[PDB]
Amino acid sequence: APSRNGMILKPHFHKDWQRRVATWFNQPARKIRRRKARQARARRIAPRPAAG
Amino acid sequence: TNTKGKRRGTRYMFSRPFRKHGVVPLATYMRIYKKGDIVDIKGMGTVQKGMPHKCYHGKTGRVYNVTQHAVGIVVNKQVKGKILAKRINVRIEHIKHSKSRDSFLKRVKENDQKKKEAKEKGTWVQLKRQPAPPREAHFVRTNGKEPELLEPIPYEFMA
Amino acid sequence: GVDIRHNKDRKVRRKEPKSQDIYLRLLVKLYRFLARRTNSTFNQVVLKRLFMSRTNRPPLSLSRMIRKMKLPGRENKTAVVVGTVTDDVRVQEVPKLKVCALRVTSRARSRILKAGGKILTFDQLALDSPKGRGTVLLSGPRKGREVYRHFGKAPGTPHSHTKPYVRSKGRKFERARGRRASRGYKN
Amino acid sequence: VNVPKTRRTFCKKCGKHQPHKVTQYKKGKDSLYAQGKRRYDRKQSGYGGQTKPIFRKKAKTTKKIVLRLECVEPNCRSKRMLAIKRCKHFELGGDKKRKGQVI
RNA sequence: GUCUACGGCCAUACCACCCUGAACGCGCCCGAUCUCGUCUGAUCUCGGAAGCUAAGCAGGGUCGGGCCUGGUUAGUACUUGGAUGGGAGACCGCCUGGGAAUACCGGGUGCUGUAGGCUU
RNA sequence: GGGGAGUUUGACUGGGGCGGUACACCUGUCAAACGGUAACGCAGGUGUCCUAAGGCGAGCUCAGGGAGGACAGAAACCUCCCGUGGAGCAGAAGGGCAAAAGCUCGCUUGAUCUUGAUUUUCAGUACGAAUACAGACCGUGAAAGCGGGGCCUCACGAUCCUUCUGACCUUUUGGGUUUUAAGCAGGAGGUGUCAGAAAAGUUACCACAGGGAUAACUGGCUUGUGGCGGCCAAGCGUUCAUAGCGACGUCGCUUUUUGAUCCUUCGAUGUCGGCUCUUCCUAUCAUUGUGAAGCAGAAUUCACCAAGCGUUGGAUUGUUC
RNA sequence: AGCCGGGCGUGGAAUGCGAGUGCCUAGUGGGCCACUUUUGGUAAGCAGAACUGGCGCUGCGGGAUGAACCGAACGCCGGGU
RNA sequence: UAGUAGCUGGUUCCCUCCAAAGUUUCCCUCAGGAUAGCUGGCGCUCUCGCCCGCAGUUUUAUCCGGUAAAGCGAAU
RNA sequence: CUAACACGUGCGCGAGUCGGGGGCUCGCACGAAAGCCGCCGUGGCGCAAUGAAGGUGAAGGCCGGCG
Ligand SMILES: [Mg+2]
Ligand SMILES: [Mg+2]
Ligand SMILES: [Mg+2]
Ligand SMILES: [Mg+2]
Ligand SMILES: [Mg+2]
Ligand SMILES: [Mg+2]
Ligand SMILES: [Mg+2]
Ligand SMILES: [Mg+2]
Ligand SMILES: [Mg+2]
Ligand SMILES: [Mg+2]
Ligand SMILES: [Mg+2]
Ligand SMILES: [Mg+2]
Ligand SMILES: [Mg+2]
Ligand SMILES: [Mg+2]
Ligand SMILES: [Mg+2]
Ligand SMILES: [Mg+2]
Ligand SMILES: [Mg+2]
Ligand SMILES: [Mg+2]
Ligand SMILES: [Mg+2]
Ligand SMILES: [Mg+2]
Ligand SMILES: [Mg+2]
Ligand SMILES: [Mg+2]
Ligand SMILES: [Mg+2]
Ligand SMILES: [Mg+2]
Ligand SMILES: [Mg+2]
Ligand SMILES: [Mg+2]
Ligand SMILES: [Mg+2]
Ligand SMILES: [Mg+2]
Ligand SMILES: [Mg+2]
Ligand SMILES: [Mg+2]
Ligand SMILES: [Mg+2]
Ligand SMILES: [Mg+2]
Ligand SMILES: [Zn+2]
Repeated sequence: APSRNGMILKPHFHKDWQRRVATWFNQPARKIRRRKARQARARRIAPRPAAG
Repeated sequence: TNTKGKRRGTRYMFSRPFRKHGVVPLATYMRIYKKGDIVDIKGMGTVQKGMPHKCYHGKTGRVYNVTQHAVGIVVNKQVKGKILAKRINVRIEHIKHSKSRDSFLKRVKENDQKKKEAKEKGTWVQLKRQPAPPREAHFVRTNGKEPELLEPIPYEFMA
Repeated sequence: GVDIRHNKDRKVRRKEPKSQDIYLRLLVKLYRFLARRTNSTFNQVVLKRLFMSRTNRPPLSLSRMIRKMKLPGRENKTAVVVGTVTDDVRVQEVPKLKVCALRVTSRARSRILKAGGKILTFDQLALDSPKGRGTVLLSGPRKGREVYRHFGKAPGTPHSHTKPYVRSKGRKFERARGRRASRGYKN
Repeated sequence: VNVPKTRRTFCKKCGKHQPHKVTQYKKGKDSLYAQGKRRYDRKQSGYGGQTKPIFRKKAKTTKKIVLRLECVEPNCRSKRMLAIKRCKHFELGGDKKRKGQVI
């Protein structure tokens, strides 16, 4: 029920949103893995540009 | 519950006085209202145009706008726990100059005049209206006639 | 039994800053002493404004300060503001001013120093003028915050130019029923 | 009520009082391709039955009838809608009545 | 003393009957070509000046009606606030303040503004 | 197309239901001399009507009564006099109105286009209604003026959708033309449960969450109704108001009748009778002791102290009766 | 009518008292009783209103007892009344 | 599926200060909500140690009313 | 507890502000932390509103030159 004064809100939480939740606790590990793969490819292509 | 009609319960308030029906005297039409006069409201049922609502009957307001036939006036109305100064338009028949202000104006002129006077004389004069003071001592002279006795009268039935 | 009411018995004004930093509290000590051992009320006003909160100490712009100090009579006096002096970019000519404030924007300080004025802090102000003679006490626009556009007489009510709370501005957001004579009513 | 077939009244296009021929406005035929109608059949098509409400609790026995006015000036011939209060029986310019005759 | 034109307050000015009106005025009054309108020049409109205060109108009168203003009714009726007052109740008394209205008995019977006359 | 599916089956409310609408409005009263103020309080009205019954101007005065005039009369038409409204103004009521707001004529369409402000219910929001203006086009009158509906107080309707009207109007998405469609502004078509859902029943086969906010027992307050008892004394009693009664009145008592209410109890106080058994009341049927009779005796009445002791056996009916 | 400029302070009744203003906001939206006024009802510890004060939210002295009556409202103690 | 419940029941330490409402309007609204009202908290702008204002009060002026009473030799 | 919003408070910077995503730092006890990027500010919020839309889009006041 509306209080005295405020904004009308439409939260989009009428589905089973708690089953589909993407936590980001693997973000630093993902960054580390991407780095390691990047340096591995850079070593693999010996004199070639690393960027491509 | 009651009815919300605009003229409910006004059969005596908006009626005309006894032996005073008929043509409105023209002096009411021939008065001048300027901006800022204190004025009284008294609904007259003879004319129905521009009749004020019954809740302003007997109220005193201040003129803020003058128009061909009517006058706009600011008047206070007590609504529940608050008072609103609201402005209404009333035709000139239902209106009348308030004499509560002219007394104060005349008093202002008169005490200003007596303040201007005696300023050179240096004497003291009272201007503030003091309340009715207690009666001072005096003598009551009997003229040789003694006051007469007063006694209650005996009970005796009339009806 | 005494026929009294205790509703408004306790006054709500601030006795001390709600902040916890130490520099402001040292300033408060100094100006407390100055206010209670000096008859000048400038110290009292400054101490009271030191007590106040952030939203009650709005920033003062360079344009405002120069505008209020260019008025006749107040030449070569020190402009005192208890807030923050922020730079105004839509002003080219800046005179030399003697400013005192708790904190000054870097660009504003550069502008004043280049123009030739000097920046003072409330400490050195105490040393220069304990009772504060030759001071022009200014303040930023307190009603400048946008929250004040939502306050007052409610919208959707005649003769009320109050901003509503809308999540997005557009033609589909609070424009149809109470805002048009064509659809229902117009307030 | 009785209303004459001619009325000298204001004309928006002419910007002056002009004679007007008046008739009774009747509702036009509902186009099949209005946006509301198209949305209505799009929603009704398929399964689920009736979707929008059907009003049934009629209560009023009359309706405000509207006069269609037309400026008689051939160059202008602009038209305007004018409506007056409700009436059970209504006629246009019939048997202009007269007073003090035999009942 | 007073009238006419326009009024203000709208009976202290109205209503009924009776008496008196110098001068001006207001009227009644005499006619229907024109203006105008009617069944009818009765009304209205128009053109006049033989006669008259008869009427209107003005002033005055009535142990007049009414109206206006006082006394009486009356500190009665009613009523603000108070009591661990009375009474089975209905109601009543007191304290603190305010305070009416008929019947009945007196007095009065238009004031006045602007402009213009008459009383040479 | 109830074979089957989903769903609904208003509210108010001296329990609910039936009844009614007090559910949207208006008049008088209640209402306690500003305003506001309740009940299924009282008396009533509304969902319309009007090309004039709107707007001006002019001229007349109404209801009723008295006195007269061929048919003519109680009432047909004409004349005079009186006539403060006792008539009329569409409707309920109230207010208002006399060279008018009434009656009769003349001319008209201010019942038209448009932006704002204000009042009424009010939250001081809408709708509805209304009030002063202002800007154009007009009507009427010689004119001053008056008029943007009805003398005032009531006669009415959001969003979404549809329909009509308006502009050398905007968009119709890569550009251009034309149909079409969508916009902008103003009306209409509703929601009367009238601030506006699209809606039939039954359940004793029933279920759940609750409710003593609410019914069906008792108990409380009340006592109209029931029952019982007084005072007055018209009359009855052959004569005689009061041996015994007692009209027309009027004052009470009781809670063994019924009502009225809804205070307790709905996480339950086992809801008719009969059988059995005890105790209590007296408003006494009998017995003990008395007083009065229209008490000769017998029998029988009325009254007093008085509840100690008794107040049965059966047919019919579930019965209380 | 609005503008400017100028002159007037005995601050023009009594009494009392600091005042104005802005945000955010919980609970509540079953009430009951009493003097007086008052509607329905035969009446009711009934039903319905107006004003004020109470109870609810509140203990204390008194009315033997008691939500509302009379007195009086409250920090822990001594004395007095 | 820990389905929904405007409906019952429960809802855990101390002291200090302030302190209510059962009323208005709308709602298929009447055991519930929204909105005013009543509350608290946070402040802020000034003030006195000549003067400003305000008031559940009085006084002096001035208007407003149709109840109590009274009247029917005044209207209905 | 998460998300959104409103308001009040504390801190930094301030017409700007914010690396949250990514990358560079010999990856790695703590460290999945911390530091840095600035030609990684893309971007968000703010700095301009109004209109349905086509669109438009935020002062002026005095003297000399033909009251
Ligand atoms: Mg809440
Ligand atoms: Mg104390
Ligand atoms: Mg407080
Ligand atoms: Mg199909
Ligand atoms: Mg003649
Ligand atoms: Mg004469
Ligand atoms: Mg004569
Ligand atoms: Mg007389
Ligand atoms: Mg004269
Ligand atoms: Mg002579
Ligand atoms: Mg079925
Ligand atoms: Mg009153
Ligand atoms: Mg006339
Ligand atoms: Mg006009
Ligand atoms: Mg009429
Ligand atoms: Mg069966
Ligand atoms: Mg109960
Ligand atoms: Mg006999
Ligand atoms: Mg038992
Ligand atoms: Mg049991
Ligand atoms: Mg006995
Ligand atoms: Mg009660
Ligand atoms: Mg309290
Ligand atoms: Mg108490
Ligand atoms: Mg006792
Ligand atoms: Mg003691
Ligand atoms: Mg749970
Ligand atoms: Mg409920
Ligand atoms: Mg409950
Ligand atoms: Mg009355
Ligand atoms: Mg009476
Ligand atoms: Mg909030
Ligand atoms: Zn035209």
